[PDB]
Amino acid sequence: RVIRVGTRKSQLARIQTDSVVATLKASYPGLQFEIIAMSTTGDKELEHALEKNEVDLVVHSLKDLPTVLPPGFTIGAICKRENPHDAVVFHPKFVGKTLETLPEKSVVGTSSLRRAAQLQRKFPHLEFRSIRGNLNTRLRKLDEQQEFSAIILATAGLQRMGWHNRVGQILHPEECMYAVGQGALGVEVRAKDQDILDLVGVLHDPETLLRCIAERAFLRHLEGGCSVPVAVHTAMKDGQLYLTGGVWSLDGSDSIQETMQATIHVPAQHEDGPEDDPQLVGITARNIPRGPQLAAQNLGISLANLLLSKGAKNILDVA
Ligand SMILES: *Cc1[nH]c(Cc2[nH]cc(CCC(=O)O)c2CC(=O)O)c(CCC(=O)O)c1CC(=O)O
Repeated sequence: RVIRVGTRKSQLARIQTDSVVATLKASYPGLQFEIIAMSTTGDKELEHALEKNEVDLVVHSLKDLPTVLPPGFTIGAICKRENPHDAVVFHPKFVGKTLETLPEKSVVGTSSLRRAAQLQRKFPHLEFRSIRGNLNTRLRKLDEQQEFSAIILATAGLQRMGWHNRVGQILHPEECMYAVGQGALGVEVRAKDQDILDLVGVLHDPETLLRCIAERAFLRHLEGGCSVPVAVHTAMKDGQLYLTGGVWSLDGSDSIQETMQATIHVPAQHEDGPEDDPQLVGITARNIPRGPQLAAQNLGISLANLLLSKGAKNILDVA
């Protein structure tokens, strides 16, 4: 009767949830939608409300979701990708500059091993240091203190906040390839709740779905997760799916980067697929043709094996 949407009580999480509910309300104007925000402390917590039928769907950043969700849960929707690239926000004293033009030994703030490793490699004159907090906290640390000359953040996050204008530089893949699933939202639901799966299925963007299957199958086959120096770049053009992937030592000195492609046409039409089909890297998309889904998963596995053949595991085990 009433679709309940669970959400973390944080701000980027609530913004993300609201944009999804809004898209669902566009498709289903005749349906009641309710947002329930939950304390994760007391003043997985979301999954607990799902299996307990206290909410019906939960919106996540796709890169925050592990490569295999616990059974009973699935990613029922991969929404159209927002900007996937990493961005730089500069200290007030350094607006108008670039990472090349920052003074040597300027400190750049990031807690992402993927970002630090890639950017140490490409800008040795800089230092990268851990910084903590949500986006508002890191921006207050950048603005009010003199410790950091710049911070690294996901563009997509600054755009959900409406803080576009704090982006000084957007990193091209030759400087910093993005995280698996960066910029795409993922809708987690009960694996067996067919009504809600069909319902959120309207949000699958076929292209984003496939490139995020390729990226997640690549990540899973390297046995990785959110916090590892692995990075990817995908694109679909001319009927081809291009997957570029890389791994880095924490300092960035050891690296492996390779690319493969496969013929995979972006599906136009929706279909009534089988309900018995197993999920792919934690994703369920019965309304999208299964073939391209499986081809995209195969592209991720292949590249991962090629990296593994070149010694990617000994780099990852040390991280
Ligand atoms: C795996 C991982 N998660 C985060 C924190 C995070 N998750 C989502 C976002 C917004 C971007 C999006 O929805 O895709 C963010 C914050 C952000 O990346 O700007 C991180 C980053 C930790 C950090 O200190 O920046 C990561 C690791 C990674 O992205 O490599």
